[PDB]
Parts: sequence; C-alpha cells; structure tokens
Amino acid sequence: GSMDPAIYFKEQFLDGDAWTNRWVESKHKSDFGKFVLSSGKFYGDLEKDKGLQTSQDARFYALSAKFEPFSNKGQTLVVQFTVKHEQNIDCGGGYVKLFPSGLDQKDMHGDSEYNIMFGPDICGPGTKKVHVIFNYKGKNVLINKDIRSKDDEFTHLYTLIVRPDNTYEVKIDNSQVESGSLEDDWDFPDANIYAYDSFAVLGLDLWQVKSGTIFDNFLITNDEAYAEEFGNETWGVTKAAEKQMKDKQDE
Ligand SMILES: [Ca+2]
Repeated sequence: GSMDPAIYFKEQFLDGDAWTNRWVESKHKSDFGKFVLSSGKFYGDLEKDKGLQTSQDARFYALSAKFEPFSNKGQTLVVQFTVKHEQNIDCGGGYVKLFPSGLDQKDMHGDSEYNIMFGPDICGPGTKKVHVIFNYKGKNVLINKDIRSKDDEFTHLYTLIVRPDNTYEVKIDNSQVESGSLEDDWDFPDANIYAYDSFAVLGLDLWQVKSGTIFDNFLITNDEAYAEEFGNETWGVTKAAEKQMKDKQDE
C-alpha cells in the first residue's frame, strides 16, 4: 500500500525451528558455538519471546540471515533488534553487522567488510559500550561519542536511525540516548557518507565467555515511526510481564 513502510528484513522466530531455513551457520571454523531457539528461564510470553540464544560458553558465534538486497540512498535506514543478557554477562558481544551483496555466509568470522556494525558490547565493567561503526574509504570508523549499554538480565531494544541528510540517532528502549551528524561524531563535506550500494546480509559475529544471550525481533526498515511502533508492539509488550515473572521466581 501507499502508506506501508518498506520492510527489508524482519525476524521474530514465531514458527518453530523453520528459522533454520533462513539463517546460515558459518563453516569458517569447525568449533563455533551453537545458537538455539529459546525463550529463557523467565519471559514475557513463552512463544513470543523465543529467540536465538547462545548455548555454549567461551565460543565464537557466526550466524547470518540474507534478504532481498536494497540501497539506503535517498531514504532513511533503521536497524532494530532486542538483546537479552539473561545470564548476567561478564564478557560478550550483542551487536549486529550489515553486509553488502557478495558475502560468503559460510565463511563469515570477524568480518570487516560490512557496511555498518551496531549494538551493545560488554567486556568487564570497563567495557560497556554501544558500537556505531561505519565503513568508509576502506576503513571501519568508530563513533567518537560514548554510549553506555545495558548490563542487566532483561530485554532491551536497540535502534539505529540513519537519515539521508547525514544525521543519525541511537535509541535504547525506544528512548533517544544519542543523536547528531555523521560528519561531527566520526573521523571521516560528503553528502553521501550515509549511503551504501547494497545491504544484503545481517550477521551475528560475536565472542562470548558466559553464554545465554537471546536475540529477537530484528527489523530493518526505512520508516522511523514504524520501527518505534514495532518496538512498542514487541519490546514494549515483553518488558512488564518479563520483569513480573522474574520477580516471581526470586522467591
Ligand atoms: Ca520472538
């Protein structure tokens, strides 16, 4: 329809283990850790809150999902997903990578030829940051701003908005935490820094010591307002009932 958002990618893991038809395990290493479909020990809803959980301690993870390729030139790009560190994590990634066409999904590991890297990373109390990394001039450029990530056991929504006028916005739990211009907050005037020829693959390319992190409700769209709606329909419905079930079990 004329007022529909473009939904480039969406994944909520609502249909059992049919997700294995959409996500590709990388074969680069023989001993990657295994992702598992799980809702956890405590949850908002048993079926709705099923996501990909890291099932093994002290392992690299390499899983990716492809979608119909698109370019963000001339329009907004929004990347959204939920991260739940149910384990009370010591050290481990919770970020995504957005790759252009031509990625060997079976060869993905520590891949640097992505367009954008985004999301929480935790490694001891001294590392508790949200990455926002852009590929430009063959260099992966990190944000000059310090964004603090969530460190508890609960589900949190992470949102990156990239606009065609070289502006960005970061939200945690549907609330702005950081905002500005791409020329100012990175070490890159070029009107097309924001723009990439193809997005084709979203990758989970991580190391964790204490595993048990759940990933859910992935959204790549061109609509800010829809991401916010979807965030509330998704993370916003999870939050209260999850806290409630956890509070219960704590006795
Ligand atoms: Ca789900």
